[PDB]
Amino acid sequence: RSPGVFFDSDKGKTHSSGKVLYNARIIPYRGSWLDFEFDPKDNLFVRID
Amino acid sequence: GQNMRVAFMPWNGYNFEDSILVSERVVQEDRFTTIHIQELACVSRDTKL
Amino acid sequence: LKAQTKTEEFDAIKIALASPDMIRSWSFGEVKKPETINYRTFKPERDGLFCARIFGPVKDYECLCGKYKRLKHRGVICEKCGVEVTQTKVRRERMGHIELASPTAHIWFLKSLPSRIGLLLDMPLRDIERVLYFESYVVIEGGMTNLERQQILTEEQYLDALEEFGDEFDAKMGAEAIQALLKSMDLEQECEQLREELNETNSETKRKKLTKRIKLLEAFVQSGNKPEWMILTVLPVLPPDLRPLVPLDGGRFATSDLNDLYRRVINRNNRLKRLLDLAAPDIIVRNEKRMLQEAVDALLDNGRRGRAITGSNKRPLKSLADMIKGKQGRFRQNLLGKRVDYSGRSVITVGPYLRLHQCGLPKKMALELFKPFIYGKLELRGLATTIKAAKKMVEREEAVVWDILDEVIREHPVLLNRAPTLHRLGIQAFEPVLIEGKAIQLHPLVCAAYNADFDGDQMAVHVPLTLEAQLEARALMMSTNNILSPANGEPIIVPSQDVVLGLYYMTRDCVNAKGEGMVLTGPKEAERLYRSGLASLHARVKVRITEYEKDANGELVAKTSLKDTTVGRAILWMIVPKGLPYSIVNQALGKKAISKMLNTCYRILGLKPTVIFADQIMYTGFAYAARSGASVGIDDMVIPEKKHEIISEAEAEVAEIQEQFQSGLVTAGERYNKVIDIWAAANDRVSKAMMDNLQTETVINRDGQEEKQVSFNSIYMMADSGARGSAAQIRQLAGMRGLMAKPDGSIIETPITANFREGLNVLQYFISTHGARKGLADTALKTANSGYLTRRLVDVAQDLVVTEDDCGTHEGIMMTPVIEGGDVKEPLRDRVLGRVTAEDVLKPGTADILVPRNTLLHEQWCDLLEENSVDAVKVRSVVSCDTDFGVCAHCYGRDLARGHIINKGEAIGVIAAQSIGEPGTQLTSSIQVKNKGSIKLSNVKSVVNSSGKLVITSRNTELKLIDEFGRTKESYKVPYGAVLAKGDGEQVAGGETVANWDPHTMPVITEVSGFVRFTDMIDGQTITRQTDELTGLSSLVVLDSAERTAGGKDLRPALKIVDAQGNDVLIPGTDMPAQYFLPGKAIVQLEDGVQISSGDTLARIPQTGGLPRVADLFEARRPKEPAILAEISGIVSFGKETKGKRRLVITPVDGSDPYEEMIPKWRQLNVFEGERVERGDVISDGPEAPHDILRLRGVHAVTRYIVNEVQDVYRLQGVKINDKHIEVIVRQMLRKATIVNAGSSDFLEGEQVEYSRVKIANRELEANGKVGATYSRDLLGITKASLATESFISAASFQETTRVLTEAAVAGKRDELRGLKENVIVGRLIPAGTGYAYHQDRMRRRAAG
Amino acid sequence: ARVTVQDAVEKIGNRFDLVLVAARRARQMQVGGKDPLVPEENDKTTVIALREIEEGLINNQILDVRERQEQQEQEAAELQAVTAIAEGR
Amino acid sequence: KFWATVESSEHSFEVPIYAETLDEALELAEWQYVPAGFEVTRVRPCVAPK
Amino acid sequence: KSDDVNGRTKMYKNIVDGNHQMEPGMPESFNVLLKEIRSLGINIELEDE
Ligand SMILES: [Mg+2]
Ligand SMILES: [Zn+2]
Ligand SMILES: [Zn+2]
Repeated sequence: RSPGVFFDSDKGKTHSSGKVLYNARIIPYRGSWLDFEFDPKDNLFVRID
Repeated sequence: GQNMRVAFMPWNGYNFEDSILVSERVVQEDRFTTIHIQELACVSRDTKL
Repeated sequence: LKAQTKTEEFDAIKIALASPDMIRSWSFGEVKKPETINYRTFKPERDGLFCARIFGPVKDYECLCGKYKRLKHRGVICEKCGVEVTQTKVRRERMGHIELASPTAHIWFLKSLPSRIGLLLDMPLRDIERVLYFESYVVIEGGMTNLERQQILTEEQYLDALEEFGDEFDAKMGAEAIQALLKSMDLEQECEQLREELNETNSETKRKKLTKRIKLLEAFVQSGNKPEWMILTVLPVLPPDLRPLVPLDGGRFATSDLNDLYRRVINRNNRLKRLLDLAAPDIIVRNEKRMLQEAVDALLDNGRRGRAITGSNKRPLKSLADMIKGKQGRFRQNLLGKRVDYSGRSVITVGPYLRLHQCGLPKKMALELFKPFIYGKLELRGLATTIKAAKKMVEREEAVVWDILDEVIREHPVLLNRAPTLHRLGIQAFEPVLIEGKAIQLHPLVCAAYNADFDGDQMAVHVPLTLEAQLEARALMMSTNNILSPANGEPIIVPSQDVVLGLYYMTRDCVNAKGEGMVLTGPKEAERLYRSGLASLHARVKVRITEYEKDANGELVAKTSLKDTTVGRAILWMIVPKGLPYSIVNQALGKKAISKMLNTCYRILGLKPTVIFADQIMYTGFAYAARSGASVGIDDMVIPEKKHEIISEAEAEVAEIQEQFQSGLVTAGERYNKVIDIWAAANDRVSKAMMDNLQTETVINRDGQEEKQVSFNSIYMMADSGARGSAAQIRQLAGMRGLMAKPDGSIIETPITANFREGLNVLQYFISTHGARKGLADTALKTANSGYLTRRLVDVAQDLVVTEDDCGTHEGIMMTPVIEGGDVKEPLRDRVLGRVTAEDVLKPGTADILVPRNTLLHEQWCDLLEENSVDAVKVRSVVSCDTDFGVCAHCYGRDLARGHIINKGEAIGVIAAQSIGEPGTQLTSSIQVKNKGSIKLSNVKSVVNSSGKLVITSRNTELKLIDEFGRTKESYKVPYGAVLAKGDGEQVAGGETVANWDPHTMPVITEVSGFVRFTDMIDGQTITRQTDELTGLSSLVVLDSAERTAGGKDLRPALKIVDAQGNDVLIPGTDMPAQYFLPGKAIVQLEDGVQISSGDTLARIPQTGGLPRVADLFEARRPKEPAILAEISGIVSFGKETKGKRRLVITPVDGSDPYEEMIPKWRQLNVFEGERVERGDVISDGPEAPHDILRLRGVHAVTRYIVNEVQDVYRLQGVKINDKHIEVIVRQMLRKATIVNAGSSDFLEGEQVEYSRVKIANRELEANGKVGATYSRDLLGITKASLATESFISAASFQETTRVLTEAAVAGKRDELRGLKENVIVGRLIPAGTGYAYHQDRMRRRAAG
Repeated sequence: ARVTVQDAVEKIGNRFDLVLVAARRARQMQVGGKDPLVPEENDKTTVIALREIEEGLINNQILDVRERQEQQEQEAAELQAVTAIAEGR
Repeated sequence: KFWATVESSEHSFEVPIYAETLDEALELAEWQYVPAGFEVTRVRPCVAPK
Repeated sequence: KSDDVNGRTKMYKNIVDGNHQMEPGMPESFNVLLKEIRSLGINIELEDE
């Protein structure tokens, strides 16, 4: 997977809601990953690696 | 490999599933003959004995 | 006589907790030092992990120091260093021990899922670990004081409590504390108190959680174990040879990680022992104790605390738990396989010169295999001086040893096996025939059974050494002894490819050829006519034949006549033996009829004639197939001339729908469907074009102009005979191939027009690619899935084996044809044959017994039942078998590689699982009668309308077509409100209209007649006013009770039938009046005051599959959207709906207590709101839950559900599996049952139906008059049913090893064997088959005097 | 060579006990206690025992009876010998 | 007791819910089910002829 | 043929002696497992006669 930013969906299977989801993922060529993801409550979250 | 004269026809069950019937000519002409070179090593080590 | 002391052949096993003394018993010494060897002259350092004194001598029969080196010295212990001089094998035996400084918890019993110490003490795990780590104090036997027993304290709290009461109170911390807790515990008194408590408070949860624990407790008491032993005092050390230090080339050594772990444990323990003598401060000694606990834990089971790493290597060291568990999922030693001597393997090939009982065995291979036999056979005759000389002889390959090998090879069979073994046919015994070459020659007729191709598949050979193994291989595993599939009685030896093409080309007929019309005296001069090039193979000829029949009693009758046949068929008749009628070979003989020939030959003549017949058939098949000169050219595939037109028209069609999309006449989603439909419809045209242009295409002439017959075209002969290829496959070569689909899963609207014969442009190929890739991946995955299913199935069955002979029960199931949809998706003679009757069936005229009581139904019996019109036979089944812990022969059936009834001791569960799992790789609006018969209405209440028609008032209604014979052909279901033009006992013809209705409408009709009144219908509340704008005819639409107003939501709208007087017309024959309420979104028909009659609708209301399906079935998985059933028979009602859901109030006409359930209203209903429904009726449609079937319908219903569903899956793929196997899987599934009443065992305990029945049946007499307890059958999935096993050794295999071993240990489980898997693990004769006798005899010697 | 054991299976119905009995007989022959009841075609003790089963001149019953008689042969011959052991008193 | 039919994810199943009332059984079901992101489909009373 | 350390040799001798039999025993595997299990606080023993 080429280093850069990548925006995904992950729709259907999450929590049945049909509300889908949206997540951004910043992948470097070296070092830690930076993730930003949503959730059923429409709150924005962040996880390192 | 080597192209050769081939006939499509059942021969006494000898070709049964995927199997192949080869003329004695092919083995006589030494055409499908293959040469292999094996490397066999002998080790002289040291033991307490 | 003295019982015994020393080692005889042992019975069963016992597992339990080990006392410190019991541990010291095994120990032949203590290991006091971490040292291993001497580091220079490598020798065990005394009192080390490796020691000669503690364990054993490094060399056989020699002392360590070297004092006594002679084999004479045995029981002598050396004086310098005590080592008894004995074989070094004892270094694999002798245990050892370690005296621990401070007590140490056994991690298995501490960290187990229930946490055995914890629930024994009724103490939470967190608190126990808190104590062990010296985090907090815990009181023990607090006596009469301020504090309780199990109560935990802290530093300050313990100090203060100590300042108050010095004595009469006790508290400790660490492992010693838990040890004290366990030791002080009185099981008896605690039990008594629990018994007093169980009887006071009446509550489900309380008494359940109480009774479970008291059960566990008394179990622990009777176990013989003791709580103290959960805390380790002495630590056993494993024999050194099981953790070898053995050296390697280059001087480097290698050893087990158990050495590292053990060494750590010893080191830390010694350090603790030193620190105690040094009087170190608490902060130190505590740390050392914790380190000791950590080390010991890491030794026993690593990964439950720190995951300790081995020296110089990152990878975590492998502990004893990991030694027992092994790896590769759940496998422990002999399950996952093992290496075997006297064996080999190689590439496989042809050899049709072979006979069905033999196989080509390479000279060199056979030599190296039977090499030990050759050795003895050489010096037996005196050809060799001694064994060494024999070895030298076969090593020199002296010319004599070949002829000497031919002796040992003669009657000594060999086992041939393939890689993907599924069904028992995967391993078959043959007779060795010496062959020059390195390749193994296999008989062609077996290639079907092995599923082995000639494309470079390899097979393995095994030598049956012991006499018993030879006779087992010859009388059981022999090739000729199995001619039949274990799945179904059909022949597995059926000719495959070239042979069937040969017999096809023989028995085929041509319109005009040499010898047409001429007559022949017999087969001899027929073959003589053909072989001379005089008469053609296929030509119409009358010949004199002599056909026999065995129709006399036990006797062959001879008859002779002139049959009209072909020359080829007549030549073929020279083969077919004895009683078989000439009509068998008189046909074209496709792959089907050629099989039924062999079948009938087996069911008439016998085994031997069938075998020799089969061999002859293969021989002549290959022969004439060779003679046939059949080939495949490029001109053999004929493309339809009209194809190019069919495309164009279709290519026009899409264009139409392409324009309408631009003009907005059609929507996008509609356009897509239109285009895909027309394009897919074109393919059928091209395909059924090429077929007609193929099959009959040959147009020939006989003494005249033209006559056409079946084509002699090669590829077509192949496809039609069954040699290879099929319609779908030839379709891809000639006609267009399919319409591919993008990875999205959606189908592309531009199908592939070109075929394989034609070129393929870039695109088309690129599009075919995804199909190819996904195909390969799919198959590769389905292999694994099939394997797993097979595994689960073998696990759930296994030990089930025929034990008794005849249990003698009239119980069974009702066997009728499946009668699915239009006609008979499977006949009666199939589901019947091979299965012994439960009770004597009768002719249509009664008092006549054709088949008495229980008799195995074979071909003749089933034929007799076929003479008569009988549509049903009651059959004994494995699921209904009264035999406990097994199955009687008279229940199971006959079917096997032989036609005879099932033997005694054969293991049926295994072959059942195999038979189900082997084929599993292949897996993925008005009634109009198709035939002529008489109408029969089953289970229906209806009424006659004012139109003279017949309207059905029943939801569950069946329509059967019973012809003049009295047999049921057609079967359908007729919905409520359907209009029948006929009645029960009527007459219809083929295609005649019987039932009619509408899908989108659920008409609510009226049985009685009169005016229509209106009650509880108020506008704006219950109903609403809507008038059609295209007509002006209206109805007041019933407003659903979700959307209604404030107070109008509480009223139930209805249509009540009134007569001329204004009274209420009652439901016929009852006190109860007739008022039909209406549901939500239900539009009416006629308004108030308007008169109606019967049949007039009061209001009209609007509206997976494959292998994983089988998996879901056998696992009894509840579906996603289950059909709800009526729990209790009665009249349904709708209470006031609540909370987004709807109440459903059932009203029993019989007793009492009207039951109400919560059904979400969004789910579309089924049941009439104002009518009665029996238990098991459908309140809504959709998939049915198996548990619901078992509970609301019954065992016989649910077993039928399973078998019919799984067979619906398999039969759809064209796969034959006898219902038997599935029935045994079912038997294993419902094995468990949960008790209801009491008087012997516990209340809610789940327990085996066999166990429970064997108890209550014993309690129906003697005992108490009957104190016997009621139960309820329970449906368990195959994996959950497999989870239950008496043998802990068997359970240690497929389940989680740790948990099983622990739970079994604390209980003191005694494994009596008696099962298959556990006996295999321990390496003794299987309690079935050959061994069944042995284990039977012993079983009788046991539990007796 | 015996191609199909069906005939043998007909005698003693079973087909597991066929293997047992025929093995027992094959033991009686192979490691010599005795000779066979049927002319040897150069068939091994396996096939010989199976043939003997087919001809119905051998089975479980007959074997047990015969062995029980051999015990009487050996108990006959040993009579004086073991009765000379009265020293036990 | 009362068997509550809960459906979520790829499949469904029934769980025992103890209570003194059908309505109470429903409330105790939802309170002990819904908030986890599990749907509550059905509630049935336990029969068992005795 | 596999796991029995005595069984193998005691067989081979009979194989060459012209005696087809077997004098089986406990496969070294299961015995090793007995030792491994008994290396813990678990006591596993064989009973009766
Ligand atoms: Mg293959
Ligand atoms: Zn010594
Ligand atoms: Zn039975």
